[PDB]
Amino acid sequence: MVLYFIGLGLYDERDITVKGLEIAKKCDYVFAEFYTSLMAGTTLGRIQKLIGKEIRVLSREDVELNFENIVLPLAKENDVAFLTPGDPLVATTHAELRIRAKRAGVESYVIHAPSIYSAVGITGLHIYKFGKSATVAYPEGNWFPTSYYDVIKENAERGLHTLLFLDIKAEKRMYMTANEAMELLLKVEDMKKGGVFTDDTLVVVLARAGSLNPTIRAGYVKDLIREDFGDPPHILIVPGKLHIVEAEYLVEIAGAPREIMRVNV
Amino acid sequence: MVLYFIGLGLYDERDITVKGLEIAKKCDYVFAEFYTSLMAGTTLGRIQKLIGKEIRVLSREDVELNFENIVLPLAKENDVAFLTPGDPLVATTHAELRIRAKRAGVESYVIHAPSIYSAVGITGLHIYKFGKSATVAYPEGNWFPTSYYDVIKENAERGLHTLLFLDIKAEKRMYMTANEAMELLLKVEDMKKGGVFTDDTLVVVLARAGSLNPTIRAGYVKDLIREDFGDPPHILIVPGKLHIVEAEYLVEIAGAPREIMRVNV
Ligand SMILES: Nc1ncnc2c1ncn2[C@@H]1O[C@H](CSCC[C@H](N)C(=O)O)[C@@H](O)[C@H]1O
Repeated sequence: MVLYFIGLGLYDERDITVKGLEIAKKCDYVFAEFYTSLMAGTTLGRIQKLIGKEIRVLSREDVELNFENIVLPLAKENDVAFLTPGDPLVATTHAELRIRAKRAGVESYVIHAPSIYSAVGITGLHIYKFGKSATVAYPEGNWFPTSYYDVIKENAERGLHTLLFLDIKAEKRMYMTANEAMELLLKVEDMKKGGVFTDDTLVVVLARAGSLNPTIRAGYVKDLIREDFGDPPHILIVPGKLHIVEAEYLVEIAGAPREIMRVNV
Repeated sequence: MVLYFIGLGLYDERDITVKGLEIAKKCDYVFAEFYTSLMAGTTLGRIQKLIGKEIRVLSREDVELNFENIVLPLAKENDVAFLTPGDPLVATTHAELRIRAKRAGVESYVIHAPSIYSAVGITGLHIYKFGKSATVAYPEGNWFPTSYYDVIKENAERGLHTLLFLDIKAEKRMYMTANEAMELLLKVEDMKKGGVFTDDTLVVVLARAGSLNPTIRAGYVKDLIREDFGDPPHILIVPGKLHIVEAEYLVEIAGAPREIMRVNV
């Protein structure tokens, strides 16, 4: 009679919380989705071994189209867990699943875990200064989405930082790199010419948040556009005007050039 | 000879990640601070029992003035951990402590935990739509803080959600409620006359996120201002323009007035 939405956290199988792990272990059935994002530092097998339960993976169609036929039925007579990378309900589509549960007569609870949305605190940038967030999507065919460029522009002119989630083709396990993201933004800039993203723009790259050894690098696009930030996943941030304390952390911890202390503060 | 910043999470001792617990258990010395937030579902004793180590609790003065004299000296010959509620680098000034660690020649690592900043996803409001954040601070003497009001205005004008962290006085044992926050905002409104926060404003309250049964309520200020949301900590949110799916969730899960679903596009 209970469905548990449990977050797996940022990177590997140990990023789930003690609460989530223990609840997952006592569940009769465990489902999981790996389409909103992936857990790059581990494998389904390693997660299954930690939880000590078989994990049935569900595709985007399984959930969006058949959540009430695959998950809820069992939840009606058993304790069921639904695992998701990161923190449940950060991904926009998760929320409505709780409504489906309610209508099915199923009780649901949320077990939180770290999300990249909050983990960016490790960049040294103040969390309150982050504005609207956006996702950089790979252009396809004649489709060239550019709304993320506008998000940066609007946040930046208000002195706010912009968190850019990078595209991920979940099925193919293909991650957009921060390099690809910078190349795309420079291309959008050349088209809109809004003076929003250029070779002189300061950016921050966070790779493998959650890992003990994430890559945290800050610098100008001209210098970072071809730098190796390591294995995925990558997150790109275009900060707004910096507080001196943010700048000092970027220089000391993220290898930023001293120049940011006079150009971006 | 390392220093670990480890988050304990939102509500109880089980909100720590397995990774954080594993590492904490093996450290030689374990320190912690409990003034940046409130974990309403546990106690020092339960946390100590979980990690199997004595926890040296530090005050704001101990940390801000003497972190390098109390914690770092030990980190040079031992594995040391510094615990904090939620995520150690969200809505705190602890990031600067990593610079202090560097200066002392001490390598530091960060272990994330569930944060209220991302936990707000449980309100059903799309995370990417949250704009700049702010803190509603208790007025003191003849000083009456009002910066948070201007944040709401700026975000609302862009159709963005505003997360309002509520003040805390750990040593005084004072935890600002959503009610008190609303009372304060109404007073700022009467003063600035911006039409930003009134009795007809729709707001959302999230209390004790992390618990299995947090209090999630949405409605107009006039109806919620004197409602009992339970024990602290509390967080207040002033939504921007709602998507229909957000409204649906607030109505079905947070008990908001069914009328909000009739959005005015
Ligand atoms: N479980 C919880 N429920 C509701 N609000 C919470 C909360 N935990 C923290 N807050 C809110 O955030 C304030 C502390 S700000 C420090 C936040 C912490 N680093 C984190 O990552 O969560 C509190 O005064 C309260 O307004």
